[PDB]
Amino acid sequence: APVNISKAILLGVILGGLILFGVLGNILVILSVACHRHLHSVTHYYIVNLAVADLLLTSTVLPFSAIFEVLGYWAFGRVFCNIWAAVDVLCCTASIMGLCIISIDRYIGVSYPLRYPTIVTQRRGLMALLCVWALSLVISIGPLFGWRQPAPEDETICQINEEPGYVLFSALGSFYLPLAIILVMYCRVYVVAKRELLKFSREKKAAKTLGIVVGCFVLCWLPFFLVMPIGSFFPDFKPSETVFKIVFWLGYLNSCINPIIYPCSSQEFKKAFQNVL
Ligand SMILES: C[C@H](Cc1cc2c(c(C(N)=O)c1)N(CCCO)CC2)NCCOc1ccccc1OCC(F)(F)F
Repeated sequence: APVNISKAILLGVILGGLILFGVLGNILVILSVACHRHLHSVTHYYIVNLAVADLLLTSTVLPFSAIFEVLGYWAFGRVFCNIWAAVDVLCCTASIMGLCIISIDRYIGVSYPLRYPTIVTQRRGLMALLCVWALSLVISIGPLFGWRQPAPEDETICQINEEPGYVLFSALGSFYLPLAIILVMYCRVYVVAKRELLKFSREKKAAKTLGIVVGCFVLCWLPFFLVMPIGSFFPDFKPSETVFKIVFWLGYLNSCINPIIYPCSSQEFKKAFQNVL
């Protein structure tokens, strides 16, 4: 079923423009931190980590996914699809884990604004960063490696694991369990901010910025992680393919958007972006 080139050209151009916007935003978010030595810290390094996760999503996953969508079939080989799926599942996991370890950074930095640089330093936060990378890698490849469904005969048919056994714990350990550690850390941050100086004000401003980021991420991803398990349990209530398309693309455009939040929310990042431009 060769889709008309003219009809799908609009979709292809839209997806390409979104991917380029996300990529440029992600390089900008990293370049602002790197060039400016007035804007480096454990939380800023974690923001750069999230930017790198978005870069991995938008430089190795999006282009291929958009090509697959517009074409409608997987031109490349089986091994290439297997690596692409693993890269996707691990980059999303890396982004969410970065979020959940930014949720602890901004809980420590709000509960103890003055003693904060003592609990976490450039040597202690990096251990957590590497640990979360390792955890994301093992919880991403593991489900794929451990619970792969049999390889399809056709090279142009390569879709996600329909088996509930995988999807259940993959989603749970990739989104829901990391999401609990975010919703509890930010609940504590909010209650602390309400009940509760210059350092405290800066910490609360950074907490609010990262809270906007976390909210956007969670709201955008929740449709997919709520529909796919529901479809797994409830095959009778699986939505239309359009629903799947829109939810996946929302889960991607969230990473595409992520860069915009920093300039619009935090004035410091706004100056950094202006200087870099
Ligand atoms: C799931 C998705 C991959 C994907 C799948 C399919 C596409 C596309 C596309 N738009 O190119 C992308 N289709 C295109 C239409 C064909 O004609 C048909 C099917 N990656 C997002 C992120 O996934 C997880 C990231 C982290 C944890 C769980 C995830 O869930 C995977 C699941 F198996 F659990 F659902």
